[PDB]
Amino acid sequence: NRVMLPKAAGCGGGGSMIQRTPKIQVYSRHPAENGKSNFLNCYVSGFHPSDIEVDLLKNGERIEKVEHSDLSFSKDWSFYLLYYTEFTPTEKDEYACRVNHVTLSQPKIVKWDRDGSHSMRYFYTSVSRPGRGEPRFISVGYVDDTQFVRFDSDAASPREEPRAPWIEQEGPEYWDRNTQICKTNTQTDRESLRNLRGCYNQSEAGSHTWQTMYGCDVGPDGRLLRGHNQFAYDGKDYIALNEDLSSWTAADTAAQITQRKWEAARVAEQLRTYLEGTCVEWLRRYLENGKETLQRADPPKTHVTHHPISDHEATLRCWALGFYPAEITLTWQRDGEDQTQDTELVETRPAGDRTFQKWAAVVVPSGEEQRYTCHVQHEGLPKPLTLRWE
Ligand SMILES: [Cl-]
Repeated sequence: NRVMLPKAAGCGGGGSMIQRTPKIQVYSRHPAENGKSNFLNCYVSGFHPSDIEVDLLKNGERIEKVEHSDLSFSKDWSFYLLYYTEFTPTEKDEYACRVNHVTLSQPKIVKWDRDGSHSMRYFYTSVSRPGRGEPRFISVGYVDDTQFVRFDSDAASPREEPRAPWIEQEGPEYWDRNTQICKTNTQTDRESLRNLRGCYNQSEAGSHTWQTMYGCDVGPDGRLLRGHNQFAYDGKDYIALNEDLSSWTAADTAAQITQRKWEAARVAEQLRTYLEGTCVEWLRRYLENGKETLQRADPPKTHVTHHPISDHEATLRCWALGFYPAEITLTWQRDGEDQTQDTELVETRPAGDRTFQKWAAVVVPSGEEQRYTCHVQHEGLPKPLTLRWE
């Protein structure tokens, strides 16, 4: 259940804008077997700003009826989206993903090369679109790595919408209240965007991004472990509530003006009341109503593959599949010693069925594959797994 958020203050500097080009992964939900129905995924992550174009291709032809996830972002404020389609692969039918973004000068194509504690978070993204109407407002709510609501200001009838089966039982006063909070926050974000543009002497002709996150973490007993509330402008920290839930950290002079305004208005006190009360209380409720899924950890299915590169070298890839929640640690060791330097780690990616996937790769002198073991830490495993190349 949401909280009404404060407005950034109107007012030095000209600002600064972070741009991040998308990381792209194309993969199937399950290990692909010709003739068996499956899902083809294109996961784009780590990008900023949020406008992006993603197509799935089948033998170079764009696939129609591709669906995608609701816009959300990671702790560094960068965005991620999953695009996916049901399909049946063959041995020569070809699939790929084509991505365009402001950071690219031509569309980028990557082919399908088949070779305890809990948290609640709400994420908000507002993006102005000068000359093209009001800002786009999208907000999603998560319990751990399970999305349970979305609000999109561009929907035909913008409303808080259920996205997990255990939230559907909430009554109409719940949907009414949270829809109202979203609609109000839409307008608050519009004012924040206006005030921020003024603070940095920025033109009304340019697009800017205002992101908000808040939420709470609880232990196994249900007590509040900590609360969060952070804001970002154009992809960088702007102001954040400190862990004491009583003071702010402001990134620059303009944010200090917001800090002084929110101190005078006792915003931190209102957020503390929410985080210690409503937030933890509803999270505890959701965990009980969704216990069959939210409180079941799925351990990873793991295996190691061998990929020869040269005579004197080869790549070992350690795979983890079908795990929930997304938090996982994969580490390669040589004679038990972590190979921090030479390991390649991809971003953890959704399979599309609530579970997640990840791999870790290390380059090895051929003939010495046996001195290397992969080391998997996950909440669903009583203690770490170790695997060797067999
Ligand atoms: Cl993250």
